[PDB]
Amino acid sequence: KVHGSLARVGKVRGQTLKVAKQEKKKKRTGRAKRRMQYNRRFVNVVPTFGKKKGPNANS
Amino acid sequence: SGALDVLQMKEEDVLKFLAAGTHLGGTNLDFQMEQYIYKRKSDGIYIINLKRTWEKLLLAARAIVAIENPADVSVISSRNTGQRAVLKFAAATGATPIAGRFTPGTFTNQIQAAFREPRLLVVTDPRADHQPLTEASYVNLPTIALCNTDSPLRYVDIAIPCNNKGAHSVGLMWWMLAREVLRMRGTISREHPWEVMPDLYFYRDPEE
Amino acid sequence: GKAGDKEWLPVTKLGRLVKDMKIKSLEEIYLFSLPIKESEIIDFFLGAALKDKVLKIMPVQKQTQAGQRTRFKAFVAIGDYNGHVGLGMKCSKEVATAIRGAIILAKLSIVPVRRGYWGNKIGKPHTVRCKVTGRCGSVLVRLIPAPRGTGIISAPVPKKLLLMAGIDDCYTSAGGCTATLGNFAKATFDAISKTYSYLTPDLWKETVFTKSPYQEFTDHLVKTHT
Amino acid sequence: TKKRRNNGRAKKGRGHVQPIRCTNCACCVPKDKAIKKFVIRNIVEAAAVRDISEVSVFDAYVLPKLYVKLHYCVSCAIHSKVVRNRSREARKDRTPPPR
Amino acid sequence: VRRACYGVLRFIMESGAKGCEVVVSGKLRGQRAKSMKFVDGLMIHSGDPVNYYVDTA
Amino acid sequence: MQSNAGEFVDLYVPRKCSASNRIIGAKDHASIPMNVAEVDKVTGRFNGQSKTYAICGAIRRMGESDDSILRLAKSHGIVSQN
Amino acid sequence: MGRVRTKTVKKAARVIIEKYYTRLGNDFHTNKRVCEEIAIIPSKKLRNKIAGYVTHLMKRIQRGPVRGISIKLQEEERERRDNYVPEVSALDQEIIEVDPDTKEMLKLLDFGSLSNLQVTQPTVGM
Amino acid sequence: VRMNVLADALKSINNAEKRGKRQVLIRPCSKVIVRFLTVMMKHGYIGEFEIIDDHRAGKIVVNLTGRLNKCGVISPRFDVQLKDLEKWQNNLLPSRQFGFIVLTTSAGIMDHEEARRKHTGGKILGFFF
Amino acid sequence: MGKCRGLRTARKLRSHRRDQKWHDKQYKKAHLGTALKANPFGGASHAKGIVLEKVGVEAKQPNSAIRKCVR
RNA sequence: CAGACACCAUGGUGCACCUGACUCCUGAGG
RNA sequence: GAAACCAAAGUCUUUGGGUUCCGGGGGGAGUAUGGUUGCAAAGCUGAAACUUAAAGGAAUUGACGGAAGGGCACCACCAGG
RNA sequence: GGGCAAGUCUGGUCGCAGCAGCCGCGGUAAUUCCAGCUCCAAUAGCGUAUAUUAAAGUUGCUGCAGUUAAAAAGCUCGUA
Repeated sequence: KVHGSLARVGKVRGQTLKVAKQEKKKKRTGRAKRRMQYNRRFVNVVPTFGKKKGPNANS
Repeated sequence: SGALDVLQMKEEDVLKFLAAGTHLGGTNLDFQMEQYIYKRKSDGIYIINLKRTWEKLLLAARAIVAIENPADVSVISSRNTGQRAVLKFAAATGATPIAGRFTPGTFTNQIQAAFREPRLLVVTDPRADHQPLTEASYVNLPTIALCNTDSPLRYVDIAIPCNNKGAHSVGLMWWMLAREVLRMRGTISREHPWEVMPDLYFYRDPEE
Repeated sequence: GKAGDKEWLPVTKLGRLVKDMKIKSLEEIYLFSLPIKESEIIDFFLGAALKDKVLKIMPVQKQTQAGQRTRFKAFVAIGDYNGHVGLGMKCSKEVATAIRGAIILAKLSIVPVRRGYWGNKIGKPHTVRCKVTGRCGSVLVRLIPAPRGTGIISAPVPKKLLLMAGIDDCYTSAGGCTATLGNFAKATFDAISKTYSYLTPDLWKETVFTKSPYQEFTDHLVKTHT
Repeated sequence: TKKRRNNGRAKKGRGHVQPIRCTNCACCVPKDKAIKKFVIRNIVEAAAVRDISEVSVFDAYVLPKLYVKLHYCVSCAIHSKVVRNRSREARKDRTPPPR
Repeated sequence: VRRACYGVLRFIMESGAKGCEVVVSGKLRGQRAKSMKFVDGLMIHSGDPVNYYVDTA
Repeated sequence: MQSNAGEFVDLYVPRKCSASNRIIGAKDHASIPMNVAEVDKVTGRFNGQSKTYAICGAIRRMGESDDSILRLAKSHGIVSQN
Repeated sequence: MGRVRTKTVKKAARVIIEKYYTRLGNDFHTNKRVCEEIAIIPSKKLRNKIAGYVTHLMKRIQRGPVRGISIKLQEEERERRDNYVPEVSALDQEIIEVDPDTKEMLKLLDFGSLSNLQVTQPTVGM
Repeated sequence: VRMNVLADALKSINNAEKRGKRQVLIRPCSKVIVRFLTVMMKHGYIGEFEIIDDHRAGKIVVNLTGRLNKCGVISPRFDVQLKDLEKWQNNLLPSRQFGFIVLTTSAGIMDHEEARRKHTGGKILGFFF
Repeated sequence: MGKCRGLRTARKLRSHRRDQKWHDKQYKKAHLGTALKANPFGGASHAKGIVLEKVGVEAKQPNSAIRKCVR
């Protein structure tokens, strides 16, 4: 409405803490990474296994 | 055409026509039947032109001919007066007969308790056989029909002027049709008229 | 595992002629302008290179006497990439059933779409010969031919239909309601079919008409009935 | 949209009309946008008449009728079932119940 | 759910049945309950012959 | 529908009409012709060789067709009592 | 009031009547036994309702064919009876009064006949 | 009353053609109507016409054919300098392979193909295809 | 449709379109300069100010939260 | 048709939910 | 034509006979303000801030009516216990 | 989460903190939050605010709508 009183702030962040996995490997740079996506998806393992499936899907 | 003198009519027909009360028509003005009319009787009623009735009947008959199986022309009447009429036609010519109720869907309906395969429909009044007339134009079938001056002309290809309601009018036209198709292709042959009388057709006529 | 099957049941002259191979293509049937009431005819002449795209799976409903009721309405489009396409709508109790029926309906309705050129005349048709418009519910889609290498410039739903149609190059403008998708596909379907309905001066030259396959094959098609 | 084509009875080819009144509800309503009802009825009805015909002497005369031209307004005419609700298809007919 | 139901339903019908029905009831998708009927053929619920003619599990 | 000097584009060539000069398109309903048998004349008895007229959806729904067929048939012959 | 016949009874009755016409009587008791011979009916109450309706039908039937049901032999008999000849067609009817325009129809077909003239009290038929 | 005469004639033919009707009575009859009909006739879009002569203004009976799909009128007329002809032709005709835009040029009422060769523009009357 | 289209009617079309343009809400607010006068953006894109006070705002339904704004 | 025709106000809420691939697999033989 | 409807609300993407008038989401509002006409009551011209993703039309299906024709039951009434 | 490309994620919270152009999430088994992990898109660039343009036939010259959705002056004469 209009009100005036702040109450609670950063409540969720006050009990969630971050952590890190570091690296086995670097996250790839430019041209090499762009090429890598096309090879990893298609020329491998030429696709014949599975269907209707995402790159991060649990379906 | 055919052998040719009796296909320009003859007195025998003109007597049968007058007797059966073909000649009288409706009192509704026309725009599609108008050409056919000979002259108008005083204070309404149209006198159909027997010359026109002939030519159309022959063109109709000819279309049934050039089919080597006469079964795939469905003769249709739902009128009482023409139930006996079509039954005799089917015996004679070899038509597949539909007397009494049509029962909707026999040229339509994949799942049905009856199906008929025609190629040409002959109708006795398309305002009583309206169900076949509508059904036929959903499945690409030509329809000849016996039409007066107040019958629908939509989805009718070839009309035959005639009263074609009640009495001996419906009977006689079935008799003359059967006679005509048998001339070209039958066993009357040589374009000369039938030895069967029109009285075998007509209505039942209440039996004493 | 699972495997399909096929069976032929004729109730009409046309089914018998197709299986006997006195008709070798749908084009003959289309020319004579006779209905197709058997899916098997389309399957027999083609049955390969037929892609079925479900355009939407959207549910609708009506209120029953006690609480709600709901059902699935499916739109399926079918077509080869050689100038033949169909559209079929079916509504059934479940999603799967609605699509299954829709496919059968889509096949049955298959219609030729004429393919022409922008201005060219050599190297085989890439578009349409005439601009064709179709309306559905106040949506109007206008297809305009486009030259080679332009590609299909259309919204996703009409573009898919055009692709199957064999129109690889097209300009479109659609006006009206854009929220409605069943209408949009239907209007494009009206437009593509209209190409045959246009009379071009290249199509003026006249013909002596069919004597009907029913009449000519009459004797052949006595099997137990004509 | 129009729920009655003639609006309860038309007034076309006429630019205005005078109002009539109701004969039992007295309320102003147009004359040809309201129900008009002829009432022809015997003077001695179906009631009185049975003893009036037997008791009469020196008489030979067929019974008089009372003639009154009633006018009803819409709200009263629906209510007491002079007219009553009907199908929307049936509305397109000008054909009324026979007398 | 639908794949499992269709396969079993189709197999039981194929064996020879006048008809059959499979119902899956309970919760799905969190906190709402649902039922589905996957039916084929003829089924009755009429009088005493139901007990005789139909086997249930 | 030709392209170039007379290359064939096209899926098929449709039927035409002469009762209104309008094509029968593409799978349409109420589109059928009408084979009238010829008779050889003089000795009677049907000999071939059909006269065919093409009837379109349009004419039939506008209730023209009856008159049209007669005009078409008469103009090219032949029926007795013309 | 209650226990009006159901479809199951009537269908069976039509069946039986057509194909066993000569065997069937008009008496409940004998017909009940005939229904055991010519059919398998899994209840006596059902068989009784069938048998019962079949007697009622036979009674109506033996006055000629009746509504909603026909027997093949009776259909043949009616067919043969109707050979009826009500004209022979023209009577002859030659040279009688005809309408003045029907007259010109005969006239220009090389006949003519006597014909009606004059109009008095139109509208005609009124 | 009539502020264009082309527009009435063109509609009249099209409405006849829809029916299958093979006659019209167009009027008031003018020089431009005659000229438009002849060019139209030559390409086969309509059949032959016959001008009946009266001292009113004349009346023409056109026997038409269904080889036409639409004869439109560009009312009010616009100037065309042979570099708006191209714009019109893509816009309002279904292809560049057929159909004519018919204009009036100082070298006569002519189809736009002939106009292009002459390189004489003028005022656009209408089109057909 | 409903417009004039003679051979001299340029002036009438030119002015009629201009007159009707003003009706539209999106057009009018911007062209009358209303947007600048009422709201501080329109004629600027970013703007810096001094904080007057910190406000808690007990957000109007739907959605139950304290939104929390500054003035 | 052509007997009688009366006061009566107020009141709240959520989850209806979306994909195709026939085995009890027979399991002496196979 | 979205339909209801409609021989015009037809001859509109195949878009164009002539001319005129009015509208540009819904509310604020025919309100504010200035002018004008009126003796008066009133009439005409006619804003904004702000508010908000629905306001609205039509048809469809349900539910409900102290709207109209109906039926059926001692969980309803009747006659009564 | 949808439009929208890519989580029927794992922990944490539980109509709280926040998210949210818009539609809407979060009231305990949150695929919208807060972190982590994974994946996507563009890639030495990318996000954001704002003016304007396109899409928009939502200003309709080309090319609008006005029976009922926003919209024919009460009606006629009549000069520009």
